[PDB]
Amino acid sequence: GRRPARCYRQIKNKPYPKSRYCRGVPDPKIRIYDVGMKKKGVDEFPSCVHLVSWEKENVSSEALEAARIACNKYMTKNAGKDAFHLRVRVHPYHVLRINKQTGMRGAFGKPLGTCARVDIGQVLLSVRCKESNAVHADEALRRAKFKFPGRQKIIRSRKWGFTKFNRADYIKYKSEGRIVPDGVNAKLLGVHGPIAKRAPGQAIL
Amino acid sequence: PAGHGLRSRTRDLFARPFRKKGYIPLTTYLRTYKVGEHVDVKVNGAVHKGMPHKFYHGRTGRVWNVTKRAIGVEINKQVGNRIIKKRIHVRVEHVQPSRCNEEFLQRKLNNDKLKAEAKVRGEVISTKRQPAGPKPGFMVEGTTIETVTPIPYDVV
Amino acid sequence: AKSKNHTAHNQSYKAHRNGIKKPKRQRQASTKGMDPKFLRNLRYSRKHNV
Amino acid sequence: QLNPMREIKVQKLVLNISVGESGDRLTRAAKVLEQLSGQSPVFSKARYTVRSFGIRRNEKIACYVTIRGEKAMQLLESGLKVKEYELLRRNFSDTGCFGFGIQEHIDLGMKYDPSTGIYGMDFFVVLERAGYRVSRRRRCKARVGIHQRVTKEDAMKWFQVKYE
Amino acid sequence: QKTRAYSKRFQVKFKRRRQGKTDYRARLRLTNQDKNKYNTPKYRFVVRFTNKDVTAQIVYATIAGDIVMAAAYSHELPRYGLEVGLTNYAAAYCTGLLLARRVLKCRDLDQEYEGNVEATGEDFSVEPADERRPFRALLDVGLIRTTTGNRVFGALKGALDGGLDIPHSDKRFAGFKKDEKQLDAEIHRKYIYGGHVADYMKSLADEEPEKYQSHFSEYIKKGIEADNMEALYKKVHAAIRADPTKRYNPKKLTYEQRKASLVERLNALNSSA
RNA sequence: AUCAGAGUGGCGCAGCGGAAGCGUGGUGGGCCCAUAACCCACAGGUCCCAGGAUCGAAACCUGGCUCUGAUACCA
RNA sequence: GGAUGCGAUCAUACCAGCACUAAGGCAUCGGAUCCCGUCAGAACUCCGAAGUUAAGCGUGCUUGGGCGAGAGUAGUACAAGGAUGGGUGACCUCUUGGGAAGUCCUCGUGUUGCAUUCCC
RNA sequence: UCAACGAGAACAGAAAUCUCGUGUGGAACAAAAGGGUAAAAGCUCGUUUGAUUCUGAUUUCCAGUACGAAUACGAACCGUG
RNA sequence: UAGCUGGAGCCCAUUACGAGUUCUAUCAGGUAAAGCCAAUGAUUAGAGGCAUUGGGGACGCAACGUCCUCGACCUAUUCUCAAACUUUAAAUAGGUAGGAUGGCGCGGCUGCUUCGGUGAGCCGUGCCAUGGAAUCGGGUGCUCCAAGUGGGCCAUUUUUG
Ligand SMILES: [Mg+2]
Ligand SMILES: [Mg+2]
Ligand SMILES: [Mg+2]
Ligand SMILES: [Mg+2]
Ligand SMILES: [Mg+2]
Ligand SMILES: [Mg+2]
Ligand SMILES: [Mg+2]
Ligand SMILES: [Mg+2]
Ligand SMILES: [Mg+2]
Ligand SMILES: [Mg+2]
Ligand SMILES: [Mg+2]
Ligand SMILES: [Mg+2]
Ligand SMILES: [Mg+2]
Ligand SMILES: [Mg+2]
Ligand SMILES: [Mg+2]
Ligand SMILES: [Mg+2]
Ligand SMILES: [Mg+2]
Ligand SMILES: [Mg+2]
Repeated sequence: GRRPARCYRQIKNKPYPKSRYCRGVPDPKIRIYDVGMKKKGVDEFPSCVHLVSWEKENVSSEALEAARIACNKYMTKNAGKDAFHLRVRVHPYHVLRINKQTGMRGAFGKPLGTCARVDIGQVLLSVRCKESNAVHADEALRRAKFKFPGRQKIIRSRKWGFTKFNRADYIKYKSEGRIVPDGVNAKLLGVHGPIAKRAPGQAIL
Repeated sequence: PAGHGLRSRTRDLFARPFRKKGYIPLTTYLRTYKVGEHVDVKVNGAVHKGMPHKFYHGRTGRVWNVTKRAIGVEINKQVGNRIIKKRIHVRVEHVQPSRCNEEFLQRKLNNDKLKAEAKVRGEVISTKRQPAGPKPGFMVEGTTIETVTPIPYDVV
Repeated sequence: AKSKNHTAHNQSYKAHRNGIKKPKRQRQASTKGMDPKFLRNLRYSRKHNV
Repeated sequence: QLNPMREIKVQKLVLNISVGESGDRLTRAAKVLEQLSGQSPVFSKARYTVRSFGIRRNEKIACYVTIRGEKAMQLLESGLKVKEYELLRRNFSDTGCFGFGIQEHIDLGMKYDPSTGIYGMDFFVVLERAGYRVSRRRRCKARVGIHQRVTKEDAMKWFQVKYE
Repeated sequence: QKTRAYSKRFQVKFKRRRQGKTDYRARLRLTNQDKNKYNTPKYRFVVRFTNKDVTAQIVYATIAGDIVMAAAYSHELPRYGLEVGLTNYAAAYCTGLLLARRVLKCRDLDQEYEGNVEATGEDFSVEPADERRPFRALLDVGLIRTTTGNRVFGALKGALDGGLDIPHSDKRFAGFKKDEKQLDAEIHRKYIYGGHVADYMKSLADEEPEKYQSHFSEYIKKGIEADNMEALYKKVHAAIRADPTKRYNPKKLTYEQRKASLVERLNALNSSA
């Protein structure tokens, strides 16, 4: 089957994506990235926990699928399947090659599999949930850590949900009526646009 | 030949700049060149006649000849342990006047004036530029002083 | 047996042994290759100088 | 506002007859269209070679003519008498103009001067106001201002309020 | 109605192209001097027609913009006698003839190059007198179609008979026979003296009592019968040769008044229900 | 392991861009007491799949899938 | 404050929606004998002044799109040189120097040459 | 002025032909790829043979040799307008 | 064969002429980074709208009507990317200039150029020009004759399989 992953751990080549040049690639192991509930709104799940890469390396598509399931199955059992939203933050866009009497004559490898190029301080997995269920968040990612090769940390987000606002700033801007919801995202309102496009409680300066 | 064409590797070098394609402004055609001026070569993608080879792009030479529609430019090219002074003709669209001695002429005429001017007075001065040297002493008025200190490390 | 080899190693050292020579700057530069119409006239002007 | 330069007027009437053949069928469609127009028609060669209609590329299949002047007004209202001077109200383009179709002989002009059949035809007429030249002249082309354009609503009224 | 990406990638054309008044392919090829002449300007003999006037100019190219050597108009013909028909073929000959004479007087050579005094239908070229060749200009026709009988070629003949050297061929003069490949000097001369208008004056007043009234009202107003073309134009020609020579728009609002009005619109909308 | 070949009617096969057939088999009448044989008609096609160029493709290049022959030596 | 002919720069000049304009100029506009031109006097060409500022044009407006600039991003990313520097390594650090880019925010929306002409 | 899109017209539809609007090229330019081009370098029409003669110079290759190819003049004869 | 080397010289020389270097001024670039909420391409998820009918069920005694359903499609967002993508855009490195081989006046030449002393250039004369940034220093400057070599290998950095 696959080689031991150590053959492909270190980032050593320029990116080699599938293209009109690279074809005949296999299909990646991971094909679903947001599992659990991706229908809840911004204001519901405010606490967020991340699993962050801490050394530059490749992460295979299989390893990234295995981590998804390990995190999913755990977080389901304790807090219920509707208590969390798991999002994979890395996509396997890099192709790997394999060179299978004949020696190093014409040694350019044919494609093997797919992997993701990760760097220091880069998020691998993110989970948003209620503050109460944060424990099953902490352990689910840690249980997922053992599916990844390198070094990873579990850093709790200073922001709200999966949005770019501090919990401090989002609440202030929510109570002031300056943030309109979107879904998983929030949309702060500014001082620009045509005046008539605003609803009469939403025009601000 | 011999492994590479005339316009090999000129994908980015010969392209026009972004939103600056199409029409060539009339200023390029109105500039007049004289044997001895300095000219900077930069190719125009649109004009496929009179083009210089890609080595001459971004180089500054002297005018040595003028025909209709073309200027003879004079670029040095290092080949081994020597410098060959290559002589090429490029169409006007591919050259622009240089400002490599803009300053020299303004300083030259400035030099002559002061030289004759101080000669009306006692006739010894030195019109030489000087590299920036060290600052003399001076007193600073006591005002608001803001302390700065190292910041404690924030984990995020 | 692998008989193709290329490198620029040592070549800048060889180039700079006897300097990167520049050609001598000359008063009365050469007119070879200029516009023949211009050059005939310059020759004729000099023929009839007093 | 009711400025007199704004009076709506037909710039052209175009008659189209599509056949899908050549030789004599389309040639006789030319004569009915010529004798209806009073001017030498033009043929329209095909494109894309759609074999379901049996047409090749660059082979003439249609015949149209673009009349304007008093021949247009005389010829237009005869077409509208055939339609009993009413239209489907979906017949009006969003921009400014409208069309309809008939079965030939119900106009005025004898049938078998050449022994030529009943060619149905496309009457398509385009309205304008004064000053549409500014988008059609060669020097200083420009968009006709919005207020000088004819909308579907103005064509609706032009049809009903007068002209009949 | 156009997307944001459309505007970001958009390139505008040269202004005189957007406004649709200059053909830059012709402009480059008209103005572009050979580099081994160094400043010798290429003078353009610009001839333009409005619906109601005729503009003529001798100009040459500069980086700051063109520079007029001499300008003339047909609305200043009433000075020399012609009152009506200031945009027709004959007027163009008068406007062209006027421009030639002014610049030749302005360049101090009109004595040397008189042109020819009696306008002839023949294609004319002035001789290289001696030591001072005649002034040279290029006909710059603009955007109009160059057609046989076009008035711009009426203007061309006037300048040639004024004493200018303009590169030309006779195939577009009025009277040229596209099927016989020869010039008809008689038809050309009739057009020069406005006789082609005269024929249409006769043709209406006979078979059209009212079309002759409305269609030539200013001619009739001033007492110029169709049999008074050759006489009347010749005088205008000889005359020209003998003497060639507050707030209503709103101002932009300041910063304060835009911010003033914007506060109102904001207060109005927020308070609007 | 690479590479040549070949995928078309139920089956075996032909098809040189305007472009679908040969044998046999199927279906309905006839002949016979009745079957075959014989006679008269009738109906058949994801042209292996996905592209791409092409007046215009089942045919021409590219990729994918399946059957067959091949060459793989000195140690 | 306007305009035309020819232009320079070639978006602060473009795009979208709107609103308005004294004079003069442009334009729209009337016609088809003539030159010319087309299926078609729509275009183009020619002759014309009966009307209209409706359009073109010009100028202004918009918490407009774009474009331009500024501050920030950020001494961050990166990167020249040095270390018998740390670390198993990936990588990172210090020393001597250089130093970006989007989001986000604030402001702005042309300048002008030659010739002839209009104001009032 | 293209690709394409919107709105319309007997048979007529997803698709035949016609009409108006939008249209920075999203089309086309013999062929690979890249670059280039919008009153063009694309399309249609007219007229044509500069795909001509003479020998030098220069650029790419490079030893600063030859060939191939290209460029800018000189001296002619023509095309087009 | 060119490069690198020796030998022979010769010609000038602290006037100047330079330089594997900086400073001043001025050109050129598309790699690192960045971007995608900018074109091309790849790619995750929702949210809001909506059709001239991609499809139907139900209501349509009808339709130039809809509620759902997978969804196109439209708008504002969102995760993640690119050796053979890119608006932007470094650090290092690249080119040119920093006078005596400069400037001016006068009067001549031209068969080139101009409407034209109009220019372009050159010639002769006569005047000026505190030497026009720092640092360092005699020169392959010129020429000839010729040897050996044309298997390389190693280290830090960038980098392909
Ligand atoms: Mg090579
Ligand atoms: Mg060879
Ligand atoms: Mg070889
Ligand atoms: Mg470039
Ligand atoms: Mg060529
Ligand atoms: Mg070797
Ligand atoms: Mg032209
Ligand atoms: Mg049977
Ligand atoms: Mg039987
Ligand atoms: Mg053309
Ligand atoms: Mg060669
Ligand atoms: Mg040797
Ligand atoms: Mg590159
Ligand atoms: Mg990169
Ligand atoms: Mg960027
Ligand atoms: Mg993108
Ligand atoms: Mg530099
Ligand atoms: Mg040897």
